[PDB]
Amino acid sequence: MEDDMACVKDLVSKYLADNERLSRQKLAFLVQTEPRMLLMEGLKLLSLCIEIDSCNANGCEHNSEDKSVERILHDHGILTPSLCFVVPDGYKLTGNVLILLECFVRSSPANFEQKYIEDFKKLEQLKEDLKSVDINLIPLIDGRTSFYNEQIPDWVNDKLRDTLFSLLRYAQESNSLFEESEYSRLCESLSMTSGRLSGVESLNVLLDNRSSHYEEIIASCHQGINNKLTAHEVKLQIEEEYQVFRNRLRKGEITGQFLKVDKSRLLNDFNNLYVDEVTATKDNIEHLIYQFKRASPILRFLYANIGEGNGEERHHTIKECQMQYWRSFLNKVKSLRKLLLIFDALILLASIHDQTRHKCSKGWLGSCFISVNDRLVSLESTKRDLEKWVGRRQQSERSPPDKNQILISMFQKTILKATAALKDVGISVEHYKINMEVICPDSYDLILNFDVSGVVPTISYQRTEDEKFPFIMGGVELLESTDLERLSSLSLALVNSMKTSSTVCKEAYCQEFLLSGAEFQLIYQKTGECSKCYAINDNRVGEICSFYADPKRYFPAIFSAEVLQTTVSTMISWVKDCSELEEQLCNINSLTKMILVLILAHPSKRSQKLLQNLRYFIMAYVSDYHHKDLIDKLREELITDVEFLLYRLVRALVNLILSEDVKSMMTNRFKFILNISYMCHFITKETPDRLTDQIKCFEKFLEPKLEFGHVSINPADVATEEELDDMVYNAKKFLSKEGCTSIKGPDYKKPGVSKRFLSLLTSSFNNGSLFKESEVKREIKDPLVTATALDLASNKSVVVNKYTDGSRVLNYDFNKLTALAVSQLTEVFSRKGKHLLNKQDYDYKVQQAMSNLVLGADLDEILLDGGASVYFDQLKETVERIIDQYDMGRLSDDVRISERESNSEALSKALSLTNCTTAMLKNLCFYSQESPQSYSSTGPDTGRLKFSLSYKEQVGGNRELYIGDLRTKMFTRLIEDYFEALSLQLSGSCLNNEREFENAILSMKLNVSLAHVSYSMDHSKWGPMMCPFLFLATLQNLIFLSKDLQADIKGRDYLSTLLTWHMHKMVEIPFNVVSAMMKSFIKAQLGLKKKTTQSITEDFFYSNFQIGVVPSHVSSILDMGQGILHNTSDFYALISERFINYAISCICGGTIDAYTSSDDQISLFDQVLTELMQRDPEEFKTLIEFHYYMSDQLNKFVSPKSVIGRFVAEFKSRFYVWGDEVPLLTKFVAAALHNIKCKEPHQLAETIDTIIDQSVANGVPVHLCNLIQKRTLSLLQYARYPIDPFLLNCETDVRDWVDGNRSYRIMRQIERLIPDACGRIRSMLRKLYNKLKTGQLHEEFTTNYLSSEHLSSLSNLCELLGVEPPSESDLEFSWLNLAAHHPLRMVSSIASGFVGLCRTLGSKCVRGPNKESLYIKSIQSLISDIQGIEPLIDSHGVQYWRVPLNIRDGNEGVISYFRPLLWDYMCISLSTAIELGAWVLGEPKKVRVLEFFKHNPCDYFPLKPAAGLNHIIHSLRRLYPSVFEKHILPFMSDLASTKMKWSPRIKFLDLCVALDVNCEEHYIVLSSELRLSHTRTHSTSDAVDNFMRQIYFESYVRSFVATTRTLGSFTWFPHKTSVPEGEGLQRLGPFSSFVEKAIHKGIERPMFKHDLMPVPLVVHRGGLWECDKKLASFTPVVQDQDLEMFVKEVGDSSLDLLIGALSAMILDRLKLRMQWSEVDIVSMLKAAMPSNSVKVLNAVLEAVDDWVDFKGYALCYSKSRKKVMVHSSGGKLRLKGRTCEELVK
Ligand SMILES: [Mg+2]
Ligand SMILES: [Zn+2]
Repeated sequence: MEDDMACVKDLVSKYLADNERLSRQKLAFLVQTEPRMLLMEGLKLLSLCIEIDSCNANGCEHNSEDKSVERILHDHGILTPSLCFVVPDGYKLTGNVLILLECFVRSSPANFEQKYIEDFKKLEQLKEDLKSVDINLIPLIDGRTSFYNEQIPDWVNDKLRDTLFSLLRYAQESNSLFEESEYSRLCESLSMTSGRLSGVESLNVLLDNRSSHYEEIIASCHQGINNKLTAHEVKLQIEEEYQVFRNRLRKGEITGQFLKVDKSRLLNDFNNLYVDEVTATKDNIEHLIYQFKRASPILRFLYANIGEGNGEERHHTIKECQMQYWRSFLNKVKSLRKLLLIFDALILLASIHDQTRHKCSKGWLGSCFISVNDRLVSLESTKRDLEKWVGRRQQSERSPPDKNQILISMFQKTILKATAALKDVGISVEHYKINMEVICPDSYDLILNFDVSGVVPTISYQRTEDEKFPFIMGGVELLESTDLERLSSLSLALVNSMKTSSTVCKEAYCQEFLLSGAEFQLIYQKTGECSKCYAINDNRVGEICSFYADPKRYFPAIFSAEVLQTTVSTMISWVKDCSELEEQLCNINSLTKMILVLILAHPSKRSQKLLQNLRYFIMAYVSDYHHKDLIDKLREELITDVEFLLYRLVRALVNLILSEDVKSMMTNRFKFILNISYMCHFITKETPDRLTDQIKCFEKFLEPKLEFGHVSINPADVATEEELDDMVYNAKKFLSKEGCTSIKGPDYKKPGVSKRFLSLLTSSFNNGSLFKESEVKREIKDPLVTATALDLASNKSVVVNKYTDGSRVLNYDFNKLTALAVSQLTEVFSRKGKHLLNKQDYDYKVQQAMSNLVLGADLDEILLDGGASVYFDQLKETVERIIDQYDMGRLSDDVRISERESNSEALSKALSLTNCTTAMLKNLCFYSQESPQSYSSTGPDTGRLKFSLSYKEQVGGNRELYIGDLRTKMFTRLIEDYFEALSLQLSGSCLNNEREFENAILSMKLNVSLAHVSYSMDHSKWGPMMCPFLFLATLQNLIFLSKDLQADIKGRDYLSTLLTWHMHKMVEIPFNVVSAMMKSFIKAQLGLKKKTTQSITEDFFYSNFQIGVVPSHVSSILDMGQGILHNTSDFYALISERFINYAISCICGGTIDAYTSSDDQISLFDQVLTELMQRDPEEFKTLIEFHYYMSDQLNKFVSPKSVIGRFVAEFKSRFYVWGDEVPLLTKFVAAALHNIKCKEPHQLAETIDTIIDQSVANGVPVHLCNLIQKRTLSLLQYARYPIDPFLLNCETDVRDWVDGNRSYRIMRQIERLIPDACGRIRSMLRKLYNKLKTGQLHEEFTTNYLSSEHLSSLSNLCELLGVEPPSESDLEFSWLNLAAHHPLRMVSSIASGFVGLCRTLGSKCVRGPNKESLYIKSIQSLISDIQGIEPLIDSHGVQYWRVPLNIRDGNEGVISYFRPLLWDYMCISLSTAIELGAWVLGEPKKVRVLEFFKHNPCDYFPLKPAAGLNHIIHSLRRLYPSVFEKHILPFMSDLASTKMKWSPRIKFLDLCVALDVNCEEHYIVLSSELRLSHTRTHSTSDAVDNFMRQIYFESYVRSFVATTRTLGSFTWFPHKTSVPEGEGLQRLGPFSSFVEKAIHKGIERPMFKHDLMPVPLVVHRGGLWECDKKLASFTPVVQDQDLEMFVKEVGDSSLDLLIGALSAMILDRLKLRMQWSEVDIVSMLKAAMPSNSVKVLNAVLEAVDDWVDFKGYALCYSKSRKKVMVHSSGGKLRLKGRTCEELVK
């Protein structure tokens, strides 16, 4: 701690600015040693700096020696009788008036105002005495809320504050020094405020251990460049480069790289794309449909001819047998945690009785049957075990009873046990209709006397059995919609197959499903979720099919039978008017369907990619130029005998639509093919297998970092010599690319940058030649001036390091790993390896030997003969010497070198070791116990920056993911925020800003409308080809602030340090990758497997495996964070593209505009270039080529999927054409299908609502939306959850979505249920709203009827408004609301989520009155047993109940849930009418007068919907202080030292807030549906005048000085917000120039007389005054309500204040001849002062002495009579030449 005071003494000696006024306290503090002394002196020093700065900023000389105002005046030459001793903190005199001052710091509005009021009273209590010497006092007060002074660099400031706070925390000293009050005040005084800066400057509190390495790096990145060229040499450089490039290209020495599109050649190249196994050139539709319906066993089963033998049994599905009830009962009671045989015999005899009564053949499959737990039960072993068990039972009895009696007696015990066990909570027994006659007299014999017959089915995993199909091949037709529901039922069976638990021939499982009267059984043999074999069976044939599907990946087909049909129908409807296409429409109507079914039968990644890659082809077919390497990118791979059929289908369809016979409609065909391409979303975005996916990522990551040749395996925490050597070497190499003036010429697709072009770019930026005029008038401010960390809490994972000693581990223990690998492989082998030609053929011997080795003589030679001799010996040695140390439990995690943790856990752990218990950034990485002290050029002292690898799913390919630890994320946030703030300055980016994207859309539309050229660009390998070194090398040569060179130099060093920190990172290799590589090495060492590939990433591992060390971490120079350094990369891209456009415009005579986000980009050409395209094609082509080459020279490549055209534009997947519009009808549907989760069923609803709302606004017709909502409701019903009207509304129209919101739709549904009751309610609500908008009652219902029992609220409201209340046969309606007292208890993939939801909503999940646990069935029973309540079900399924109010009481148990419907309807309707407009409360007028017409399906029509914060904040701080201070001040505010005591109020808004605490840029619709809908019948000037009236009102209560701190301290003020140059400058009178010249520049000084066209100004009542003279004035207009608020707030306690103020206002507004006729007085006084207006009336009217006009009268004062006289024609009394009468007699 001594070091603390030492270093802070050094700081305060050094960085304190020279001023003899600080010398005294400087010394007095720089000498003490006792802590308390240091605390006192230091705090006094800080307060001294504060008061000095304040007195400077106000203009009052500093009272230094702490004189007394008595002395201050008497040594100034005046007489003072006697005063109370006061000490001022500054003062000034001006003639006969005086100015004092006092300042302090408080950081809490509660403990703020106290000092304020205390000081004000301390000053007035002296003014009262001063008044008798003819001297005016003006009590100024100032209230700064932060110790951030001005004579001190702020980082020194907090470095002092925190060390003081720490030293002060001596427990014994703190206790035996003071009490808790001042202790608590001080600790919250050193609060570690976020300050006014970034937080990177704090780097100056560490040791700068930079060395020659950093010097070398900087000098190298700064050597050959020249960032000084004038604006005249750049053009010369460019023109010479262009000349050389053009000339050297014409001779055919550089490659073309761009073709011109010829449609026939494109179609040819697409046709024979796979021409090595698709041996054909043109296929026929008939053979296609032929072999389609027979390809795969699933497809074969779908279309076959089943269900023809259907007689009465097709109708015998409802006449249920007792076996069903008994099985359901057994399954329900089983969950209530030998007996299996009891269940078998029970169900068996139940089926026996059912067969003797009606011969129902159900639940029987050949010679087996399903008993309880989805298990298929055989026959013979059941009877065998039952006989042996009854024999053992009777034997143990005899060691007379016959087995029959034993069996008939062993039922009742368990039956009663079950009937009692279920009766723990709720459900009765009388609902499960189970006839007790099951126990027949001759039970045991009749069970022993029952055999059956049939066929025994069995799964087939061998082939040659799936070629003799029982039924006929093709029976169904495509036009119908029959196959879809077959698919639905089959998929439902598959998903349900995941339900079975472990449950622990021999074993099997079965799941039945019905199909058009028939019944089938899907059987399998292993639980859990993983690919396996299934088999379909029936009780008439056997093994219809067998296949190898996967449980999940089959969700999107459930219950979606009509959705897909309507999809295909409305898709075909697009192209049906092309005459040339008519005679083949039927053909099309087939193909589409087929494709869809295929993509839903077998989902697979390869089909997804194949379908996706078609969008680029169709985009190219319409363009003008394209990249020559395009086609080769669309030829990835294909494997099985299904995808080829898909390729042929899509080829036929493409040739059919795009054939060279058509001219009619290109737009519709474009839209059709594009929507076909977007069908890829229907499949899944998950992964087939995880491990084999976790290797392709590593391959992606490692390969480009070997061709460059820079890899450093296993770096250490302290950098050695060789690493730094090669680092500088590679940094030197990177900057040595060349081209176009050389021998070998340019080489494309190689990472690096050329010095010439880099110097050109930097020098071009440093001339202002890249700035638009609107950007050059606004000088670039330094980004250091502006930080919650909760943003970092976004659920992401965080790595946690691992320590063994004072050091941390960064290596995989080699010897420990091979033991784990060998144990794992013997584990996987010993349970499977005995299933081949065993007994020493070639390989069983070796695995058996080395497996017996680990589990606790010829074979030796037979193994070691092949040279695998010494390796085996050393392996045995190491494994036997490592196993002694211990298991599979210890080494399982020791070899692991890291582990993961959630995001909030680590944040809490870190917060527990600091002083500020909040979330600040600069506080968390710089001042804490675990914070570094010194830093080199390779990171801080605690080690270098570390990341870890993972992958991320996506549609199409996959993305990489780097995960760091806490410190790395901290240090990264700073760079990110710096570059983001810097990039906001310039125009063109679209990554974060919105309005830029809007402008991009507008420009795209405008460009397309005129057939101008457009260029759609996407860059390839944006991640692994950038590097932090490039951003560093381009930063050192940049100069933002050209005026001053003193801080930019200071700022850039920090960022150089941080980028250099990033440059030396360390990326960890995952675990499974290492383990798999080790296994493969061990296997291939002896010779066991294929040994064919040996790819580039295996020898890398092997060359280190066979020499000991294992690769653990990898460092290099050639990779930025893939998804880390976004903002900086975006900045670089923006600069680069602007420069390239500048160059191109310099060469030719055109002009280009650009828009970019991070790597996607769109470029719009101009008139001259479009014209040139048609004159000289060669010139245009060579311009494009030059653009390619130039862009390559700056490390920015171009992907072969970029296009140039005149027909279509594209940017961020938002296409555009001329006239028409392009909806992505398939993407949104596929999104909405599989988008359910496991939450409260009242949240899935709102999620689906948001999705459908977003989809309607793009072109999907509402019919599909209704169908989708109905599908979701059916999905809910399948889980047996009662539907209430507050879930969804499957009846919407277009005006419901365009105008209304969720509440409106629900209100509309309720209206639809029960009309003729809502009528009177709307009628009452009309008048209620009309009376509330003027504030008539405004108090009662919000406190009683919105609070008390709403049993008679409506009655009171209707009688209060005088309208007939609702009739009695209305208040019976209700709706069963579960979760009435507490919410429901609910504590990876999509299917698992659905299954979990189903299982959750089947157990105890409702909270009782206080605390219980009940089912849902039990509540059904309870509500059903009462015989007076009648439910009501709608056509869609919505339930609602009717309960009579006579029985509303007496039975308060079950009735505790039901709620009355009309009450909720009224509440919702009122709240909505508040939120939306008032037009809602009209009546629903529907239109139906229309004649049918030809509705062109491609005809759209845009639409826009029909839509003061200061007042909200005012009301919050005025009404709810506790909630306000903790939720608005820390969020974004500092307004503790701000006044608001004169501001208008609103009653409507007030009661709205009281209730609330009590209780979409366009639309694109079809005009075919804007015709069929419903209808419903029927600031800034404010802010400026608010400020003006605030000032005017305060001017009369007292006197206050006019300065930059007095005015800005108020609340109504335009504090440099979004305000133009002249907005309210007319409404400022004598105050216009000051705000601009002083406040709106950042200048803190008082206002002088030279500020109206050396004494400061004084604001008096209305007019401005100097020392005893008035210069000017100002007076806005007043209202009745404003005067009411005035006399409210001023006339509360005192009276003479109100009298004087009113008299003065009347006087000074009369002598200007202003008019008072706009308002009243007497009624105003009464309405304002409801009890004492008379005496104040007399007082004011006696003060004045004249006449005053008002709202329809005029009064005056009399003196002969001491009363007031009204001017009136009926009076007689004389008063100032006017007739008058009295007021009140
Ligand atoms: Mg793009
Ligand atoms: Zn039956």
